[PDB]
Amino acid sequence: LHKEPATLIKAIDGDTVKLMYKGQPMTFRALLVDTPEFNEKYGPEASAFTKKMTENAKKIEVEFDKGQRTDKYGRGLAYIYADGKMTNEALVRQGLAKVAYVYKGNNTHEQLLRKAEAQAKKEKLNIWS
Ligand SMILES: Cc1cn([C@H]2C[C@H](OP(=O)(O)O)[C@@H](COP(=O)(O)O)O2)c(=O)[nH]c1=O
Ligand SMILES: [Ca+2]
Repeated sequence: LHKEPATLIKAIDGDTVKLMYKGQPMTFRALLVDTPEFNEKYGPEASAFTKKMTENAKKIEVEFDKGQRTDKYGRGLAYIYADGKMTNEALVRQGLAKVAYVYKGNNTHEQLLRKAEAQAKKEKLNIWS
């Protein structure tokens, strides 16, 4: 896989961000994770985490997987990186997202994220208490 440039337009919630990609605005949905909705427990803490990560980054990048690039809602599906650090992994590592929506052909970083979830769970973090 490989990283392509994008700029933050707006952080939306824990697992969705509006980015400008190849010069067009697009909502991106973070592969392989599930943050709570904003109205759910740790929903607000998830939104804040992603909003800070992406807004503070000097450099946002998107990395598509080997399968479907847009979901049925026209959202882009990608691994999202902020100054080289994967948002999707960081959310799981802090127990602000569960590993979820693992579809075949779009699951390159599954076990890296599962490894992060296991640590979060061992540490009894946020979602895991
Ligand atoms: C993460 C992800 C979600 N989706 C669709 C499946 C879920 O369908 P349904 O909307 O029919 O429940 C929905 C969950 O997104 P949210 O978790 O953002 O709602 O998004 C994909 O199709 N591919 C994916 O990789
Ligand atoms: Ca969600």
